[PDB]
Amino acid sequence: QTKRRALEKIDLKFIDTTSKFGHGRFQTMEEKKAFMGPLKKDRIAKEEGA
Amino acid sequence: NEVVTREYTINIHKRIHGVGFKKRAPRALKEIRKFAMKEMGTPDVRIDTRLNKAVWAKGIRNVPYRIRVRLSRKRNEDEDSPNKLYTLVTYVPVTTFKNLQTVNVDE
Amino acid sequence: IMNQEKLAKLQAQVRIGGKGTARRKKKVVHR
Amino acid sequence: MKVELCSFSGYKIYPGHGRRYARTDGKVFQFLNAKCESAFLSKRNPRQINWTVLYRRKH
Amino acid sequence: SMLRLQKRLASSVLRCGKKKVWLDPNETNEIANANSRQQIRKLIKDGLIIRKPVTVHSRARCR
RNA sequence: AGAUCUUGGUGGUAGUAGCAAAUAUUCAAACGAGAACUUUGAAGGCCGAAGUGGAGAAGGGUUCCAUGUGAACAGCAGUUGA
RNA sequence: UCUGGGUCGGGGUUUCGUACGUAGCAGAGCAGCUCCCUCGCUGCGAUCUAUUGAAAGUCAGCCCUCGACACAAGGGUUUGU
Ligand SMILES: [Mg+2]
Ligand SMILES: [Mg+2]
Ligand SMILES: [Mg+2]
Ligand SMILES: [Mg+2]
Ligand SMILES: [Mg+2]
Ligand SMILES: [Mg+2]
Ligand SMILES: [Mg+2]
Ligand SMILES: [Mg+2]
Ligand SMILES: [Mg+2]
Ligand SMILES: [Mg+2]
Repeated sequence: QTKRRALEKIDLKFIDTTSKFGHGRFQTMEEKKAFMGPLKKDRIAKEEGA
Repeated sequence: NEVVTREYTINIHKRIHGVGFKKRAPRALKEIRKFAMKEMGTPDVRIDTRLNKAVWAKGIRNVPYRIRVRLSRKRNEDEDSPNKLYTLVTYVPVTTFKNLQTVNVDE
Repeated sequence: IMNQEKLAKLQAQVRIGGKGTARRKKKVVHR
Repeated sequence: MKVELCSFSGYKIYPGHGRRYARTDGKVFQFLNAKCESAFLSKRNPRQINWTVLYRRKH
Repeated sequence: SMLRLQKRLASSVLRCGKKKVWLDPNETNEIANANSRQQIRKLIKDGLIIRKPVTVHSRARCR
């Protein structure tokens, strides 16, 4: 490996973790939760078991 | 025991996926019979006509996604048959499929 | 006369079809 | 780690996603997916589509 | 065994079509012995043969 | 031994081409040695009155209708049938 | 096997876009009921609002379960320097 294409140091900035099972738009669970707030499924979860 | 009866729910949608329009409902009955042969081990499976009506309730191509059946491995001590036990599968009407397990049912 | 055993089996014979079909009226034997 | 954009639907568009539309009038839009883009192209009003951010804030 | 004749005769006695003839599946043997329109007539009176009602074509939606 | 000879018979091809026009079947039961195809019942469909309906003319000539058979025929099968 | 793999169920993702029912002094209005009410209530009415990013689908070739259920040490044909 002698060309400048090789022997070039890689310095990442960002790694995509959106859902690949469709048009994902949130990187993590926690980002999704903060954007949408509590949902009905989580309302009854916090209501049935308190 | 061997005269047991059990209550199952079947994802017809999963087993039907990919069948053409004019063969979806007939395939759902071949898959229901093939299902009972698996969960009961019997080759003789009698499908109740009220179950056949439910499968064909919405026509030939818009089959219900989920069905609730009841397998009943009764005794075939009625004639000279190779199979001593048969599984009569009936139809159980349900309004929701949420949180529905496979429950043993008493007689 | 009708008792509980007779009623529970009578429901079967009068139904000759699914919902929306006419009920059976009679089944009389006479020789 | 680039500029972080917001769609016609107000959703946050991470780099490498969606498309960008520069009209002849000189204004530039960014969309998250063809659903949001074709909603904008058919001149639908985001204040009347329930899953859009501008609807949630409005109501 | 075979009730092709009895379904045809019962249609003619009931003045309906073969669509509307109901031969009792329980009394297959009893119906099978009726080889004449007179025995068919008694089957209809006794209730072993029923003329089914007309399929509903409601005009309420049109009304 | 020949005549793209005459007549009859038989091969390979070959268990091959093929049994793909007009949306579609399914459950249970009966008879039966045997049921994908017969009969009944329950469904789901189609013809949609310029019909896949009910009747005739010409033509056919007994195909009509009962009961019985399961050899051959109905290019699969048949307990069914012109 | 320190079990296994299935079928359901659950969770996640994701698709579409806010379900049925109920409620509203919401609604173009209209048809009745006024000792009445001193400003009203009885019906029909597309649609609107809340309930409700709800409802529904989601592996059949998506991800994770350890929840429920039953099942899996069983079958046949062969093979020797
Ligand atoms: Mg993808
Ligand atoms: Mg010669
Ligand atoms: Mg020659
Ligand atoms: Mg071939
Ligand atoms: Mg072919
Ligand atoms: Mg039609
Ligand atoms: Mg005609
Ligand atoms: Mg004839
Ligand atoms: Mg043949
Ligand atoms: Mg699931």
